[PDB]
Amino acid sequence: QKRREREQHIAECMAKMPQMIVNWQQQQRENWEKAQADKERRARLQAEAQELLGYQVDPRSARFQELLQDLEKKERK
Amino acid sequence: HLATAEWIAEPVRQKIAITHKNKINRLGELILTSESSRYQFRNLADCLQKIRDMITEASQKLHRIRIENMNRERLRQKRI
Amino acid sequence: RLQYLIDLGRVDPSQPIDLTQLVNGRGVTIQPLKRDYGVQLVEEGADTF
Amino acid sequence: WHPGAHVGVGKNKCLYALEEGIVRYTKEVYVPHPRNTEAVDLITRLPKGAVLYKTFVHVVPAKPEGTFKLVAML
Amino acid sequence: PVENEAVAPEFTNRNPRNLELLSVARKERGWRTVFPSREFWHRLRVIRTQHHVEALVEHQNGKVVVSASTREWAIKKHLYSTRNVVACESIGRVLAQRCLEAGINFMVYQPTPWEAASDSMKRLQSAMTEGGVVLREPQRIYE
Amino acid sequence: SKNILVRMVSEAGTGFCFNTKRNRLREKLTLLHYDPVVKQRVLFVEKKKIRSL
Amino acid sequence: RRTPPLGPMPNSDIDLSNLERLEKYRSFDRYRRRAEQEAQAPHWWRTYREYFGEKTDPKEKIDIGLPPPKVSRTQQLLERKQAIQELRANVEEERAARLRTASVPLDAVRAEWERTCGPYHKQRLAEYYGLYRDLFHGATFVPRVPLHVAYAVGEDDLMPVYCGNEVTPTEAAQAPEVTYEAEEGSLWTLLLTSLDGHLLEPDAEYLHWLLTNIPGNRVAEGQVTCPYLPPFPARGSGIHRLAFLLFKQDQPIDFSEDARPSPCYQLAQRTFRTFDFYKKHQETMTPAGLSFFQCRWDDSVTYIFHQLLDMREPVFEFVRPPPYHPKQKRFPHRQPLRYLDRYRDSHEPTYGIY
Amino acid sequence: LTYFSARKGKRKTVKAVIDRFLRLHCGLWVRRKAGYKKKLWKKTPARKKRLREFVFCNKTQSKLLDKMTTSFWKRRNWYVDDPYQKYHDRTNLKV
Amino acid sequence: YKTKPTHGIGKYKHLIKAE
RNA sequence: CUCGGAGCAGAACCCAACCUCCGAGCAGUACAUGCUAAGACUUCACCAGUCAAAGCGAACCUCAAUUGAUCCAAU
Ligand SMILES: [Mg+2]
Ligand SMILES: [Mg+2]
Repeated sequence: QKRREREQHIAECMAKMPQMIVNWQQQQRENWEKAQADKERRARLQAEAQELLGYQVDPRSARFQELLQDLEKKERK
Repeated sequence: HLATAEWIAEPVRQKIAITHKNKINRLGELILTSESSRYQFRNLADCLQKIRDMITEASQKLHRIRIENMNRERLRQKRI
Repeated sequence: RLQYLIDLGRVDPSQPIDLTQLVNGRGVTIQPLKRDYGVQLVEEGADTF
Repeated sequence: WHPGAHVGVGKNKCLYALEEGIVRYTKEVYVPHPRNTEAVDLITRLPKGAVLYKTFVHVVPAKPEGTFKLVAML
Repeated sequence: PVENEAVAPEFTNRNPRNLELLSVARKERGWRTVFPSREFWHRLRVIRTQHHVEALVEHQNGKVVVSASTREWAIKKHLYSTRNVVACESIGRVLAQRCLEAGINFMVYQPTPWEAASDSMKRLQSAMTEGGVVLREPQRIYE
Repeated sequence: SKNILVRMVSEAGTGFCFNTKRNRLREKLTLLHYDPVVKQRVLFVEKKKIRSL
Repeated sequence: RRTPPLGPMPNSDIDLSNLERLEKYRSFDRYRRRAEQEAQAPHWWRTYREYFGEKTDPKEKIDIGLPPPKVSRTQQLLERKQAIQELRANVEEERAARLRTASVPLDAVRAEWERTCGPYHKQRLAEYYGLYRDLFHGATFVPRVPLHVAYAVGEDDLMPVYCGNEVTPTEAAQAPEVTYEAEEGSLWTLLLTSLDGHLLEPDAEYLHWLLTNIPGNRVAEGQVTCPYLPPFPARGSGIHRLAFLLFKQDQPIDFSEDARPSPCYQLAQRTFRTFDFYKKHQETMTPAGLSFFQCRWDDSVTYIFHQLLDMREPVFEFVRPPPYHPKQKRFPHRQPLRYLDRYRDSHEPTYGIY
Repeated sequence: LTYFSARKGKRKTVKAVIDRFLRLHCGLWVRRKAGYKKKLWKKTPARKKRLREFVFCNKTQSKLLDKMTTSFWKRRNWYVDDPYQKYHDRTNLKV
Repeated sequence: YKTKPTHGIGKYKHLIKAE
């Protein structure tokens, strides 16, 4: 009984494995897409001068603008 | 001898003949040897097991070889 | 060794052989307090038997 | 030193022979792989007409692979 | 007792090519630090000059097996450019059919990164493959 | 306390497991690995933590 | 201690007083060029070449053979210049080359090559495969005369025969067709020889297809002293390289020592030495043509073993030497338990006296 | 080590080596390599295999063990379905 | 090796610029 | 108070000093960082530590030390 039940369990599991493997592939692909979505934003920051502490000052304005735009869109939905 | 064995049927007979021409003697008798063990009784046993597996399957680098064969066969195209 | 002993003539093949007759012929040692539950046969000697 | 003529290399830069025979040392020319950027830049900055050598080990195969012998005369 | 039945125990073939065609010979494995890998039996070497294009299929001993050349009149009589992608592809086809002629079914080629990225070498390799030669050496047998 | 050693398991019920290092900041990881009994590449999920390093 | 350098050390031609004005290796390619050139060049110190490279004698290989014809180099280069001129003057080749859509007649290229520059590459292949080192013990020649041979398979198709081509025994079971397009007003001779076919001793060959006193390209009129018999490449022997030799018989010669009866399929009859054969018979003539191929074992080879040759078939095999293991010691240290298996003969168990 | 007992006046074996080692009748001793059970995560495959593998020991160690142990653990032993019946005996040794 | 005439065959630093 | 590298120790190996210097007790990338196996080195013994052919099964690791035995405990 033990042998049969464990064998059928592993069998059904390995039969199911391909679907979750495709799910894992698309998971990696969407993670890479989010990496794209954030690095496209981090690429350019300022085009005026090369400040030291100012680097992470002005971007927050546009970032919060986009955040509130998304929030208003979701509230509208 | 192969063809004299009445206890074997003709399909298995000619099948073994054509599949294992390497081991057949000039006089037509198939021969097989075994010295893997020290026990000649066990040697006879595994020999008869081999020939039984042969009966069953008859009743039922290769890459490189076929590659060079296909090369020869693409080259050989010529007209008289 | 069994062939050796039956040729020597200590064991009587005309009668049923068993470990009693073997040890009476001194063919094998046994040490029951050493938890040797008996005797097995060995593949060696299949020929000339 | 550097390998050559049936001489492998371990991860810790240990030299070992691949086949059975006689060891010997010689000098030969050294050409890196294009990924070895250090030696690549070295041979580029090098002045024309001059070439560098390096030591190399070679094991000489004493015996052949095997021999053709009769198995059965039938 | 038959004069034709007389056979020696060992059979001595003086063919250096027997073992390498049987896959049993030893390749010059090693030189892992150096770029040209000696782990071959039949290496191809392409020379791309500013006047012609040459190709040498040669044995590991440094000696030539077969050669193709743009300097050959037999080859260039039909040929416009001596160095273009067309010239490289034609030399590829010629050397491929020459290998089929000389029985060379397998061989090796060590291209550099840019030499591989060049479409000329790519189309040359495609031409040879369609001619019927593979640029891969079988794995040695022993054990 | 940068990294963490975590175990992952055969989801088939084979009981085959092993351990790897991970950054505790990062999310749960699920990776392919050669399960000898199942004798092919199969995803394992990492379940729990054992000790920091 | 120190010792002076024997020969001129490398990179000594250069000067260090001027370094910036000197141009450097702009390219891995140029460095490779110079490197392999100097590698082909010799050196006084010990090198890989004088251990793993051919130890051929320094003297050039003797070859009293067909010299090249006297071609007018001036007129030849002039006609070649005219050819390339009209070629560049053609109009479609521009688009063909710049669109990568052109090809070339393989048959025409092959014929022109085997006419002009073939023989040198044929010499190359010959002294590669080792035909000359085995036949003439070093001496060489040039097969100026082309040579075509075919094994007609059935009625429609045929297997060609050229330098380095596979030949199946089922196809080589019969005599082939031959052409060498040479009138010459004189005679010719042809012989098919197997080098590694003989088994009892080395440097010994067999002869399968012999024709002598061939008046012109016609072949059937050429008499035969050694009748036809296919080779017998045995199973496990590997491969056998068989060569077509062709000589330019200036005048008919005798064959007493060579006169052979009906085949008799006698290896002692077929066996001889091409070296002394050429030395004694071929002082009047010289080599003119050359080809070869390779053969392997087959079912037809088995048939001719059992029936034609009238002898049992041999069965060889490649066998490697035993794997080395050192001498044992009574007390190994830090070795796994299979240390004993590395030396035990029988994997089976054994009991001493019980 | 305990060359004589107080109750019988005989030698006495240390059960430590019994727990640790295994003796072959031909005079050999074997042991499981130390450090095979801890710190597997940082170790490499080669190291893990070298540690899992069995080993023999020196003649010095073997005879130290033999001196501390008694003859009963040196006797010949015929087990059932134990693979070491092949190795209790020695084969192809000279000098 | 130093004693032997082949000493200094591999050195290149005097060829390249030093910095 | 251990480990690694350089000089002292110039040229196969070894060489101390409360001798002279610079460092470490990690980190990063994969998840075949899987299993087995010929032959060999070894921090002057041991403990340990090391390289690895071929094969099955697969594709088509860097760094210098970067670390810890037995018993016992947890599972
Ligand atoms: Mg030591
Ligand atoms: Mg391997």
